Formats: sequence, C-alpha cells, structure tokens
Amino acid sequence: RKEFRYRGYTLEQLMNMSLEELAKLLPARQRRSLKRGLTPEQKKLLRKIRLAKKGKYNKPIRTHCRDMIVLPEMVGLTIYVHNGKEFVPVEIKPEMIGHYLGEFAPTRKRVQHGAPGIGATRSSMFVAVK
Amino acid sequence: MAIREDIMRLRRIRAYRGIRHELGLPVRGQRTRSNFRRGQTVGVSR
Amino acid sequence: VIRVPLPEGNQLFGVVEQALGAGWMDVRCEDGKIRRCRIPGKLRRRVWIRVGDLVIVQPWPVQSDKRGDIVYRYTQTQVDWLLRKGKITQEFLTG
RNA sequence: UUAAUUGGAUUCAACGCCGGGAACCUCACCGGGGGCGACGGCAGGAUGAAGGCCAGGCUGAAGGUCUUGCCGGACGCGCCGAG
RNA sequence: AUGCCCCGAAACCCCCGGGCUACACGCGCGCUACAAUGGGCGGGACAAUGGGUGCCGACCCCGAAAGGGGGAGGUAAUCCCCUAAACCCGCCCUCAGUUCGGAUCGCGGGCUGCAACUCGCCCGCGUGAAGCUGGAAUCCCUAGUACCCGCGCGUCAUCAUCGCGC
RNA sequence: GCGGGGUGGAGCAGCCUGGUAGCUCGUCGGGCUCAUAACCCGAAGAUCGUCGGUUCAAAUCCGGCCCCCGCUACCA
Ligand SMILES: [Mg+2]
Ligand SMILES: [Mg+2]
Ligand SMILES: [Mg+2]
Ligand SMILES: [Mg+2]
Ligand SMILES: [Mg+2]
Repeated sequence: RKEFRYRGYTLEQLMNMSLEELAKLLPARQRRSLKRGLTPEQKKLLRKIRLAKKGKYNKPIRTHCRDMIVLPEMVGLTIYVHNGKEFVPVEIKPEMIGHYLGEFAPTRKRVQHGAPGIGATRSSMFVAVK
Repeated sequence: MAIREDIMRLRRIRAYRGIRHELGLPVRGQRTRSNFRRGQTVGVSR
Repeated sequence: VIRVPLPEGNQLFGVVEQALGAGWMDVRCEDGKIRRCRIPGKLRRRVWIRVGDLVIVQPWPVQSDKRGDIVYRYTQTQVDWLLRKGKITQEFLTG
C-alpha cells in the first residue's frame, strides 16, 4: 500500500500500454472522449508534452484547454491551466489520470459574508427610501 | 470505510469535488441562492 | 479603480453630531473648530442625510471656524469601505 | 461576496415577466490577442508603394509580428478634415 | 425606424478562456409528501387536439436497462408518432417515522455535441434527512364549471416541475 | 435587634397551599397598510446568590455560608 495500482496494473506496467487498450480501464465519459478523437488544440498540446518528456522544451507548458484528460504521459511533470485571468500550476501526480485537467484549477473565490443591508428584509425597505 | 477512503482520495489531490466534501456543501451541481438553508436566520434592525 | 469623493480641491469630511434646526449641522471633523454645515438646493430633493453618515462637504476661507457645505453624500457601500485604505481613521467618530 | 457576478420592472397593474429552459454563439459583463477611415487634400511612389507565403521563434494558438527571401503590379491613416 | 449630445483606430468588427449557475440570509409562484378516502406485485378496460423530408420510423435481430446494428412506407383522411393515466379483480402489509417519505451521497454503463471539470440529460446496485394536518393572516371558483388523472405543440443538436391547447 | 434583597436587557410578581421559573416595557422575525406610528402573532433571552438538609420530588421549607445591603448615632 505504497505502490499505486489503477485496475491491478502498476504505473510503468500501464505506461507502455496503448490507447485503445487503455480506454477499457476508464469510466464512460473518458472512454467516449478517447473515441471521438482528440480536438486540434489537444493535438498541439500533446505535441508539446512529448517533446518536453524526451529531452527538449525546457520551458513552462501553458494552455487554455481545461478539457484535456490526464494521461500516463503527464504523470511526473507540472503543467499550467488558465482559470480565467491567470495560469495556475498543477503538479501532476498519479491518482489524477482519468480526471479532467481543469478539475484542479478552481474558478470562483471562496465566499465570506458581510452583513445584511438596506433591503435584506421588509423592515428596512420603505423606511429608507422616504 | 470504503466510501470514506474514496472521499479522502479526492481530498488529497485537491479536486473540485473534494473541496465541496470538505466544506459540507452541494456536490452535484445544484443552485444555492434559494434552497439548502442549513443555517440560522440573520437580523438587521427593529 | 474606484470613484470616491476623496478630498478634491479643498473639500472637508463631514460627520455630524446634532441638527440644531433649519439645515444647520454641527460637524465633528479632525480639524477641531466647531463647523456648521448648510446645504445647497440640488440634493434637498432626492437624497436623505442623517447622523453617522460620513459625507463630503466644502469649507469657506472666511474665519475657517464654522464652515462646511454639502455637495455629495456617501452610501453604506463606501462609508466603511474607506477604512482599509486608512484614508480616514474612524476613531474620529468614537472620540 | 467577486476580476465580472451586465441590465429593465417594485401595490393593484414588479417577481416560471423581457417569449430570459444562457456549455461555445445568444452577450450587452470581467482577462488577453488581432483587424476597420467611401471621399477631398499632405510627406512618398514603376530605381518599384499598397498589398500576399513554404520553414522557425514569441505566443494559450496563430506569416498576427520578427528571422528568412520569394511574389505581386499602382497607389498612398506615416499627416488633416470627413465618414 | 429616429432627433440631439459623447466613441471614432476607439465605446466600432472578429477569435480563445471565464461569468450570468457564486451563498450566514428575507420574500413571490409551484412540485412531492406527512399514509389505509393507502404502498407493492400479477392480470383486465376505454380518448381527443396536434406534428413529420435537416424529418417521423412500422418490422426483424443483438442487450437486464438506458440504448445499438439493419431497415419497408410516407411531400399526408393512405405510412408513422399512438394498445394513455386516474378505474376494476386477485394475493402481501395492519396503524408503525412503518413495505410511509425519497431528499443527500459512492461506484459502474450510455446519448446529443467541434467541446460535458466549472455547468447537460438518461440508466443499475447501495445509504435512507426534515416531515405525524400547519399561528395571526390570505387566494381561486356559479355547471360539463371547481377539484383529481394523463396527453400534444412551443422553445429544441440534446434537457419541461414552464407557457398555450386537449 | 441583627435582619432582609439575593432570579432574562430589564421591573417585579411567583411562597405558607412543592411537579410549567410568571405577566409587562424591551429584543429580532412575520402580518395588516399606498407607506410610517398604534394593533395581532411567533421565537430568543435568567434557569432563582451559593453548600446543605427536608422532600419520590423545591424561587415554592429552611439552615450554614459569599455579595449587596438595610431600618440606626460621641453614649458627660
Ligand atoms: Mg457566453
Ligand atoms: Mg439569471
Ligand atoms: Mg416507497
Ligand atoms: Mg458537466
Ligand atoms: Mg408599522
């Protein structure tokens, strides 16, 4: 219980596995996305992760495609996302494969509440507007 | 226990479906301007 | 950023104590001398001023003692907003 | 509360109302990137303006710019008024 | 459609990602219940308005279910949507927070889409919250009308607790 | 002489005749109204100064005590 096993297959046991034999080990949504092909932008992004995986492209990977499905290629490195105004780092670990990329870059600031004002109740609605 | 560890697993990686489990809020995309009032009333003046 | 009635020109900050009557407002500013604000006629219609409302006024170079004149008010979304910037210290309102 | 949580309507006669069940568009809102001056005159222009591309950087992605040099064959927001 | 005043390399025109779906809280209109004037399981009965060529799909075959692979006939009183539900008979439950009530959550399978995390809809197993008839107040209805039960168009690539009709 | 008040933000009930801590001005919410005051309704708020006895069982019977006290004056 220190190694990670997804469906009985270790990381480097599945790291060399294919992409059509892979999808039988993912839930519906990701199996279907892997079956209607990848979008053009995600092609352009995989063709920048693989270079950054061999020896080249030692430069921060950025993106707008929050839809990309994490895969056994991306385990280990640290890529960015775009949560609306800025690029936020997501250090990819195992136990993320299957989830969505944008799933880890939240998008609305947590809310903390002040105090009710003029109109929050029927006792301060017409007693203010004269 | 199995459900609990399936929740902790989402708490680790800091997903979006794990933080809602943290703060005790809806999880499956509901709206909350109007329902889910598990708190206590607030006053202004009288 | 934000458009707030800062001191522009020679403006003053009016935080009133009592309305003696007929529009006279004794104001308690950080300056010290008892100033007595009065009101123009453009706002006497649509707005509603009382005590505790920190607002902006304008003083007059005559005797610099009992002066002030409303030109614009403050809404509850600004009166305490103006604390974090420290543009005004609220302890000129509790002593 | 927020980077933005776009606006109009407040008794009858405002609140499943604007045919408003908004993933993109609709979109008017916050972050970023790029294009647009019929027409009269000005610096300039066949010793070649406006204007376009294989490949590579910057970039979220882009001949959008720059590196690189190829092409096209008359006009000209680099300047003023107008539209 | 339109007068006046501001923008005029921008407040004009396109493209990618976010928001309108944020949540201590007050309110308007509705849907499901608090059970016997009922819940479940197996059988038996009877409609009307409307719509279809970017579309409606009979019939056959795979699947437990959502759905999938083929595919006649239809530019319409011809073919299709389209053997409705409340109702009846037979057996289990017997007044209990229950065989009432199904919110909230975990895992797995699918459809539309250029794209389902923020934020779509549908299926199977599991967990099983408040709720035991509602204070002062207030609304709609005079006959095939009120109440009770289902259906069709609109919006629509998918999604109806809504609007307008039966 | 020594004894009393010991309790919601408060004001006092409320004993002996023991089992709702009780009514009123206040506090926040909702009604009524074109809107405000008055009027109707709902919840929140001390849980009896405290140990101890009685008591099946206590503001409710009382004592011990902690606090506030309290009706009262040089006594040649
Ligand atoms: Mg949009
Ligand atoms: Mg809205
Ligand atoms: Mg049931
Ligand atoms: Mg989704
Ligand atoms: Mg009133």
